Amino acid sequence: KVSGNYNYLYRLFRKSKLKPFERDISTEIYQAGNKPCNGVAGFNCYFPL
Amino acid sequence: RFASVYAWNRKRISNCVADYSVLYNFAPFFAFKCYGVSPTKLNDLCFTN
Ligand SMILES: *[C@@H]1O[C@H](CO)[C@@H](O)[C@H](O)[C@H]1NC(C)=O
Repeated sequence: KVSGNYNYLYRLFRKSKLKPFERDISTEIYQAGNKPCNGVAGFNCYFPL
Repeated sequence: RFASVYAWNRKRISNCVADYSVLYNFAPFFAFKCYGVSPTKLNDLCFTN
């Protein structure tokens, strides 16, 4: 797309390794750090996709 | 003595230990948009310069 093809996404954040032939469809928040993010998705909490 | 946008001073850093954790205690970091490289993994990926 000349403007942008925002139809593909890929994960950067995972808790651990991914064993072969399985999927991780998950719209969650990656809770890094000490702050208990409750869906705020603020600092140190980034959207994995 | 932070420089302006028009004239920036480039620092060639080729000998140190890039601990990107002390920067977390520098500011609340309102603007922390990062590119393809994952912010949570920077110590594992070594950079030429
Ligand atoms: C896989 O199972 C683990 C443990 O039950 C769970 O924490 C994780 O969210 C699951 N992931 C998916 C994609 O089902």
